Amino acid sequence: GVEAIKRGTVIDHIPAQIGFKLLSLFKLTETDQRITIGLNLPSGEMGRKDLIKIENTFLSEDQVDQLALYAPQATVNRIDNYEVVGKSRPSLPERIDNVLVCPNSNCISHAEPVSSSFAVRKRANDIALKCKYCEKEFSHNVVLAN
Amino acid sequence: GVEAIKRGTVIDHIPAQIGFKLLSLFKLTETDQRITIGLNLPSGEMGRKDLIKIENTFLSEDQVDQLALYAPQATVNRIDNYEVVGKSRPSLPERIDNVLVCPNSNCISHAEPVSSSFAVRKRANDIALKCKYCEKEFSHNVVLAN
Amino acid sequence: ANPLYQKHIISINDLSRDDLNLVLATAAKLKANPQPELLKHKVIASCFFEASTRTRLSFQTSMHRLGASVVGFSDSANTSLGKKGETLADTISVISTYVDAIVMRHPQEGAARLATEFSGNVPVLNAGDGSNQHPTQTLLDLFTIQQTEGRLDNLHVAMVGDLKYGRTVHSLTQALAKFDGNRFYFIAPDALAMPEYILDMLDEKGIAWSLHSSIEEVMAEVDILYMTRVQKERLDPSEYANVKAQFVLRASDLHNAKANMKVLHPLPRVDEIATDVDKTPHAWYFQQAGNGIFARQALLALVLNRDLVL
Amino acid sequence: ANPLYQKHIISINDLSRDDLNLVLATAAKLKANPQPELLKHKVIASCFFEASTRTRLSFQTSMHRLGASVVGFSDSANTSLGKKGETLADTISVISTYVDAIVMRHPQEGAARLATEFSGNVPVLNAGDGSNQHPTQTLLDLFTIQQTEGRLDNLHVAMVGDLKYGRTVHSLTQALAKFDGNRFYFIAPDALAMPEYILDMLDEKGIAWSLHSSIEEVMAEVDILYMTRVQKERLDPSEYANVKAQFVLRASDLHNAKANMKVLHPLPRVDEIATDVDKTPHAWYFQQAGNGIFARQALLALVLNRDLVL
Amino acid sequence: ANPLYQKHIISINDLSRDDLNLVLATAAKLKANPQPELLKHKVIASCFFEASTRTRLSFQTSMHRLGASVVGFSDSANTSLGKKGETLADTISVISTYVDAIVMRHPQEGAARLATEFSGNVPVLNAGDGSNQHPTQTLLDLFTIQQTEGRLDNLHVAMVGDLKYGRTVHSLTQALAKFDGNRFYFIAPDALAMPEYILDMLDEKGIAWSLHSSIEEVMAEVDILYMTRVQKERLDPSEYANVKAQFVLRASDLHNAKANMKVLHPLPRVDEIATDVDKTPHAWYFQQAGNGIFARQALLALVLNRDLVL
Ligand SMILES: Nc1ncnc2c1ncn2[C@@H]1O[C@H](COP(=O)(O)OP(=O)(O)OP(=O)(O)O)[C@@H](O)[C@H]1O
Ligand SMILES: [Zn+2]
Ligand SMILES: [Zn+2]
Repeated sequence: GVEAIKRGTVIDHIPAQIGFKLLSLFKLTETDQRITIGLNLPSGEMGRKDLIKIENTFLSEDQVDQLALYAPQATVNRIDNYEVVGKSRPSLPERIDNVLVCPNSNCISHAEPVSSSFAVRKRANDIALKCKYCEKEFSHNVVLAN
Repeated sequence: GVEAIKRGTVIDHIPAQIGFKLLSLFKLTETDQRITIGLNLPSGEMGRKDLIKIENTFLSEDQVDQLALYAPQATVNRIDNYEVVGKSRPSLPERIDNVLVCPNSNCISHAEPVSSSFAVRKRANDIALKCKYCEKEFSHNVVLAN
Repeated sequence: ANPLYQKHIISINDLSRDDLNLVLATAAKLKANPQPELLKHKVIASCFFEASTRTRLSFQTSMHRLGASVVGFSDSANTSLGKKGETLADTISVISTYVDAIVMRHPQEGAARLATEFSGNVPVLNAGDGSNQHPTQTLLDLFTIQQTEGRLDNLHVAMVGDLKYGRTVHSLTQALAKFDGNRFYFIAPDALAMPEYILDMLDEKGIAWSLHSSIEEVMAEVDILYMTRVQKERLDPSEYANVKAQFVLRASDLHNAKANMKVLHPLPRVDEIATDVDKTPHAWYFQQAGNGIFARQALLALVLNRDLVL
Repeated sequence: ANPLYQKHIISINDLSRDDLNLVLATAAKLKANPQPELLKHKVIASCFFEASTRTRLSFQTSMHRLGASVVGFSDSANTSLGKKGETLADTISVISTYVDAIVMRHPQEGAARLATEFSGNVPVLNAGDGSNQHPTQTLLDLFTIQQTEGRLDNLHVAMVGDLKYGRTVHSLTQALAKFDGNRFYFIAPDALAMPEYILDMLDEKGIAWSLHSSIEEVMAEVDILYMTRVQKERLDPSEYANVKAQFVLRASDLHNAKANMKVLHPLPRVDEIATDVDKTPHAWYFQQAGNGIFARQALLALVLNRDLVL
Repeated sequence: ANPLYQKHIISINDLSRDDLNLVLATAAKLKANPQPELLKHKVIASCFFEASTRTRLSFQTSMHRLGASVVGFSDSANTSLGKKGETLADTISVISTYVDAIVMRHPQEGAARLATEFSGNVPVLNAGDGSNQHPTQTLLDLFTIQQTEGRLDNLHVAMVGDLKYGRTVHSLTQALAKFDGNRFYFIAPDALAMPEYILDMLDEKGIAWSLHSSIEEVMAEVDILYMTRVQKERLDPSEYANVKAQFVLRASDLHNAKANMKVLHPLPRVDEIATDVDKTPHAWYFQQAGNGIFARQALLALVLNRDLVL
């Protein structure tokens, strides 16, 4: 293939510059197996894409839901014994828990031992995320302000 | 396995794990050039290594040296049109400016718009770093923070 | 079993038209026939980490009138949270092993929903959380509106004030949007405007609302005029241009009002309603405050009694 | 021009035995033969952003005693840095276009080096940057040590007190490590022990140092006994166990002291040197203080004069 | 005697194009040929009842650079006005019997005019009276503008920032309105817009001014871009929305700037001029700051000398 793994995931079609944030977000560096990261590769329709290839490793649920909110274009390909057993494009979940931080400075989530949680309303314009606690709804742009 | 490049820099033989740390510490991923990182590659020379190829980018002698602080055994191979034109190896830089922050809480560097600089000194196990401004020496482990 | 037995009364969004109506019918009943020992042998906590005259005192009197005992605090200053640095999560865990219901007021938005993750089986009733929700207030306002208009449907409601940080109007609009054909007119400083998430919800239900620069332009159309206070304690320093009330109701403005129109206010009131309005047939904010006893007696009755027969 | 002309004097670690010796000889010249017009038409800024009596006033009297004019401040509060929030770097940048030399005292370590970048061509003389360096102090202590013991080489020196934040002992241990065969005795509490980097430097030069738990241990051996103050202002809350000086020195102790031994203190003195010591032949610290006039005007004269003073 | 001898310098509105031109020529003379004894035997008071770095220190260095002696205070706290409650008028009345000229900075608008009544024959030089005037600033800005653009007439000048409390822009707009065909672009937030009376005066003289919402709008046209600081200390609580400078200037903006354009700032600078501008050919504000030495000693020399300096 353009590289090759017996078992593993290849996350293709990642937007330019998101690739590295993803590596960091999903703590994919804490591993011992082969990883190939192709930063800023061609992708005809949108020119630059990033490509991560983790050998003999698959993404847990949460990461695939996060992936939906960070890189919707991306396609997770389940490879087993070089066969692309599956190719799946993420869809937005109902709720995102414990990685998002609430824009509301006076939220209770900040000061107390609780996992944050956000409800995902897919607005026609963008993703509206509603905090579990303070009940404010925010633009996903605001919420993902890195 | 990894990729064939036209012209640029391949930092080879990076101790496994450190390869990502280098890409974050020095802004190597902040570019539009194509990069191919291979984390956890069989080396033999060492069990596992990491490798980084940057197409159409070159490093300067100080830049290469700066790498010695994490990867003294790395060979920064210079490539001009598929030819190995140079093989550089990192010496201790006598000073590192801009990338590191002083652990001295009451150092002036924190409150004013100046770039950091630490004098490097090989002491007797690891590397000792003298802050230019507050003049305290700290272990290089410590300066890499927590 | 009644549908509100053991529930947490946190946000208006979690209660239906039916639960609201059940509290009001009960409320009217307790008003007609007092129940002095309906909560005999129950101890309830009144946990106020933020200032209150009405919500705290009305609740504590409702508890007494139904025969419960009360324990609590008027300020966190003296608790091991305020002095020894205990988390609110631990504060609720232990208080839940002592009492039957916890009523709490708190400065940060979401503290009541937080409390429920820790209270175990004990019901938490939200007395106000920062600028978010105030469900018990809404219930005594719905009782007052019912009481005076004889309907909770097809009214003309105007909300005047700091609509941004007013937990009272955030709960009240959500509750009235559960009734048929209610029209809304919002008069606020733009920097203290109604939150877009309530607005979206109203558009989503196909309710009609409008923005207005004055009270006189809507006066002759409204059934209820709902005045609010500028929440100084919640204002960001950028908003200090907005501390003194922009729209002040003076008795002379009511000249072209519907005879039935009622002037409501959560209270405290600062400069926004001139005391001369107090002498008119339209002023109803103290009646409303009084009505808090029946609404809160009704709520408590329902949460702690599996079946009420009254 | 003489070796130090237009030079910044920020740390002892950048001066040579040669430089140090030159400043002291100009000092002995100047002490012997005053030059009142030596800096006639020069304006120096005295910028103290931290407290002082000695350093700032001896410096300003030295400038006047050479004919120069002094402008400046002793408090940060009323500067535009104090009230209007400007950066130190911009402070130094405008001040550089007014005066010929800047004497600066500042509470963060590295402030005077930060100022050299922005002073353009104007020399910066460090009057103390936090707990780091105090090179001016070191020059008057070396003038006094030479003036009493005859020499600066092969001396026995005990430094007692807060060696961790003692800007004075940090620079003086670096200056005496540039002379032959000087012996060091460091008596400090653990928490406030001599900084490691100083010790490494001592080891590299093969300078013998030894830690001691008592003044009586070193008393019979020492030529110079250099006492310091616990830098109260700089202590972390953890270090508040030791704020009172563990080592206090009373006249009684001098029973087995060498008749040449001098007791030096940078001053202020708080509890550590008991007033009864002030009448012994050994007490020299007030003398040391006055020797600041000479060492200071010798430094100023070299830095602003091309021609070596006679 | 020369036109300004013994004159008070309180506001730009009382000076003529003639006076302004005279001060600048004395400045260029003095810059070229220093007169160190020009004020030998004069004592000036430097009375600053408000914070400063530039004004007070450049003024005191100018007095020293002409041979004069400076007495005064930089803080009100330790005067008998500060602690004992005396009136400013009595302060000025006793100070008048000691010095030959008074430089005064004060937080109320009109303080320096108040002082002229009580100074008897002693000239008062205004160093800034609240948000009103700062005539000294205006004289060094005009020296710098002439020094860079060659002329003071037919210039394009944009003043950006807090024009409402900018004592600096109030006086400088009055000074440039005394020269021919100067064009004004005022970029401020509404709340901190240019005072009306300035605008009336501009209209009377047929001076063209225009308000703009952006630096990019004026960039290609402007000769002098004069940036100001939001006078934080002077803002009413209502105005606290705008404390951060709406207009911040980064190096990027200079892409379509005329190769003669100079960026001037009275300083302190806080967020509004981004450090990257400090390396462009356009950045001149530190130069402007230093030009204060010359403009200041030219003013002092005219006011205390009968004979025009050469
Ligand atoms: N033009 C090129 N394009 C891509 N990779 C190249 C190119 N030239 C060299 N490399 C890479 O850089 C490294 C250079 O290998 P080299 O030319 O030194 O032969 P070698 O046997 O690997 O010697 P060594 O073991 O010391 O590296 C290899 O990892 C190779 O992938
Ligand atoms: Zn929240
Ligand atoms: Zn430092």
